[PDB]
Amino acid sequence: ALTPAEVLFDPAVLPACDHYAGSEKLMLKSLALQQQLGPVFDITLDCEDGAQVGREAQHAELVASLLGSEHDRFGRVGVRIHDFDHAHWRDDVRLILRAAKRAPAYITLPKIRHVHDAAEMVAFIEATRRELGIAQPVPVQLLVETHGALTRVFDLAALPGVEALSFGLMDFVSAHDGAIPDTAMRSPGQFDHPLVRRAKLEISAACHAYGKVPSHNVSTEVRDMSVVANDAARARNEFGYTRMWSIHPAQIEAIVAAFAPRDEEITTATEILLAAQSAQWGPTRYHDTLHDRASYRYYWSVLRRAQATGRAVPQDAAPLF
Amino acid sequence: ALTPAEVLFDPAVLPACDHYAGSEKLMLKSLALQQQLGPVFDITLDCEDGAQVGREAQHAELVASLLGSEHDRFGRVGVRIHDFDHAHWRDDVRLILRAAKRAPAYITLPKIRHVHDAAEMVAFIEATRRELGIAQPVPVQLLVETHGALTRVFDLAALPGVEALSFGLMDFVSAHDGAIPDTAMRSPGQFDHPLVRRAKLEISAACHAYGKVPSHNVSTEVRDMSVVANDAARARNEFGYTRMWSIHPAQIEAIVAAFAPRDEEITTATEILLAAQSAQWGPTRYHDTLHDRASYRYYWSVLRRAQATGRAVPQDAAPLF
Amino acid sequence: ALTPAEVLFDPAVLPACDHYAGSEKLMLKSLALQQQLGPVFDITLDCEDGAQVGREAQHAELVASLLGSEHDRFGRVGVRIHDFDHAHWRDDVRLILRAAKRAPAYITLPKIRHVHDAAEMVAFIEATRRELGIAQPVPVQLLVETHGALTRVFDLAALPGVEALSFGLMDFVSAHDGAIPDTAMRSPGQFDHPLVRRAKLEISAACHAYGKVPSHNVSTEVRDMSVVANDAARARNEFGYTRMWSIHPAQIEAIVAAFAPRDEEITTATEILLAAQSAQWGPTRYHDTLHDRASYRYYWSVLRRAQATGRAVPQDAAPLF
Ligand SMILES: [Ca+2]
Ligand SMILES: [Ca+2]
Ligand SMILES: [Ca+2]
Ligand SMILES: [Ca+2]
Ligand SMILES: [Ca+2]
Ligand SMILES: [Ca+2]
Repeated sequence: ALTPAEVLFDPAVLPACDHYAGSEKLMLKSLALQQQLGPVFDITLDCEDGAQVGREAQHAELVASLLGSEHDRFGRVGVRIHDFDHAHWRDDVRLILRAAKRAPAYITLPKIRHVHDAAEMVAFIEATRRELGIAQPVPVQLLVETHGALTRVFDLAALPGVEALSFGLMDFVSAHDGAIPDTAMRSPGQFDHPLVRRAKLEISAACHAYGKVPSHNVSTEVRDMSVVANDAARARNEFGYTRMWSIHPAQIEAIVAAFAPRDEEITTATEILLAAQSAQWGPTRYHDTLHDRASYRYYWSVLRRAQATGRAVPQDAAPLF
Repeated sequence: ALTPAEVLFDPAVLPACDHYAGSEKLMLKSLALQQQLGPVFDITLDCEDGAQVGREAQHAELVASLLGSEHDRFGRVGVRIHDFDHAHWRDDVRLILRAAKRAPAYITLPKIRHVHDAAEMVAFIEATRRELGIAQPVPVQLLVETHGALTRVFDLAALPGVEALSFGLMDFVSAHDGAIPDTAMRSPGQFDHPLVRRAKLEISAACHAYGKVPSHNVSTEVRDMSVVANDAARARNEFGYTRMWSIHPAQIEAIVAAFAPRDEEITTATEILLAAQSAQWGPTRYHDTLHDRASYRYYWSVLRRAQATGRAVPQDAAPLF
Repeated sequence: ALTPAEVLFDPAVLPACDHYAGSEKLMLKSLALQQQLGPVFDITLDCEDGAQVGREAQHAELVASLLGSEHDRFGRVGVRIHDFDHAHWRDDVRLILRAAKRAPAYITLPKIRHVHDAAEMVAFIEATRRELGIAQPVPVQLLVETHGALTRVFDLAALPGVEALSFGLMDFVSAHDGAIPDTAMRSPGQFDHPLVRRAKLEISAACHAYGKVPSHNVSTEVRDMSVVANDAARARNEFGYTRMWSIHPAQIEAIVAAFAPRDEEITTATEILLAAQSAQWGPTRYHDTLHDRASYRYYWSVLRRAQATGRAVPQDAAPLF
């Protein structure tokens, strides 16, 4: 018989939590925690908004000293540098790429205003790593947190060296100069305020269109993890994000859990697909619902991801592989 | 006095139901039903997802044999062919246009990824019908059900030989590789899931912008017609669709009814417009509400459609024509 | 220590109410009311939909006679002229600019279909005022109330001589030829109908992206001011509009109040920023919530606007200036 892989029409993957640390104490504790939990979350060593101002050179060296060190056990430690209109952004790239025992897992670019700004920064990173004789290119992630970036967000998603786009909620709200209430930086405003909801969906649609990872902003709530876990669920199940920032180690497990695979999907996919197979991939009826190749795709996507990620697939599903 | 037609600033129309049949038995039963009900719905003879795979040539000939036959009583029978990246799509066009006693009412193109893909297919259809000496061009309808089509959906709406765009809900959800839950293929998820709601509104706005018909996806619910009728109402009254696909003959009357004209609108339009006329088309007050030429347009659109479609217009409305 | 102005990353302002009058009696009463209340609202002397048809030349002269007259006390009186596809639009510009003792505060262009249409009209206004030896250029405001304008609404926001975009709700609904129910011209439909909500957010995002004023459509409700006041609140707090049209003098105070500054914001901003300052503009904790430079921006925007507009700022905030 025919397999779904050969009859059905036609994805980006990074760890689901991006944990930010902007000071040495937090970096070291995060790194230690990553060793305990394993690489279920990335760590971003932050030079920008997560850090105080004034020690820019010293800070980039601190960051560089941790990359590929004894604390970086999995190679899942990236960085965020300064913005294009900042004096130290090239110095961040040079200091960090020169001194890091291993290159950062990715470089996060904040406050992109124009498409050319991002491309130029991506290009400088490539050039620098090329001359330092670094083996592979360094992935870049872009913040979409200005008017300019949101307007051209599809152009950003399309950029070659860019693996993900992240929403900058606070900067985006602040960018409206008070026209959007600060309640939009908290939940549920950050999901329900029409302009913020609109921006999040643009970023998400753009990422999916170009096979990039849509990364959700942090929850600034540092007490109620119940809120944080709910944010992560809405980002995932309503907004189509596949990753989310963390700003406190207690957020990490709530976020990772929210993005865990739903194993409940696997038996359903198996049943539907086996039946589809028997109907020669023509339309079928399942539980008062019509299915055809357009929905089969979904369930094959579900089975494919499950088997790939070494999740339990029913023996019945064998003739689909 | 002055008529609305001469003072007011400044539409596409197809049957409101597009009934799909992908097998001979269903095609023949649909055709028979169309003869009974008259052409209140179109029929699309389906070569793609509504049909099993493997008999592609035989299937296109079956389809071609029904077009303009004794069963095709009104010329309101179209087809859906294979996609641009499929081997048999040109063969579908040639086999069907060559053998059909009368050309299809339209040709539906599934899974458009790029604007050039669609244009090229539209162009091949024109060329083929031109060489076969077919008298008029064959209208094309495009599925918007990929990332590429949604991104450039306004460019699609603008294409010259394209009369309508249809939303492919299942393919669109599947296109997100699991990021959108399968609950978004069912109601109310298919209206309330932010990314699906977003896609539907883009397609709709694009169609209206370029005078094309926005055609809504089928309800996959084949038991509860109450659900199907509600879907059709939301597609119409919230999303601005003017047509909807049917996948089961029991859906057809629910869909056709949902898109029926609201005669309640006609007396209101008459009253408002006659009063506007007397105020020399300056602003008026009607029921605690201010009206001016911007709203008069709406009510003239309502009267114009009613009189055109031979619906009952009050004798009082005479000085508006 | 360091001030927010020197560490933080990175606005258009017009009166919050745009009161329309399309007849001499209403213009004169509006002008008198503006003298009483002071310039808390603009007045637009209307030649288009707010006026009856047929006296076009006489009407433009009436309008021109009031600009800069004894009734125009503050220079906050603009006009709306006819559309690009109208015969009298150039005549409106010439008659009005030639005869007005002082130039209009702005010129509102209705029913823009294409970007070039608007640019061309903006250019004619510049040319005319230049040859009449008028000292400064006349600001233009564009109506976004057609399909063509909404599609290219970001291109419109970007136009050099354009200070604001206004949503034309009734024309926009009417533009869909009945596909959008007339209930979308009333509240809550005008906020909740998905296509109208979508259009309003596009206009708003575009204006903010290019530093223009987003101006909300009028409430056509002329009895219940409670409705009007609620409309203004949703336009402001959900949709990000900073101005709203008025069509009845009783609407004016409800609209102006809805857009009044929230003084409650000032102490919060002060507290957060003073603390940020002490942490060397690194991240801080405030009330179970994490803050960093991305949110500080918001609160600095709040303080800056308060001090500028001569509102009461706490003595504690001194080291932030
Ligand atoms: Ca940010
Ligand atoms: Ca609590
Ligand atoms: Ca489909
Ligand atoms: Ca039931
Ligand atoms: Ca209007
Ligand atoms: Ca009342």
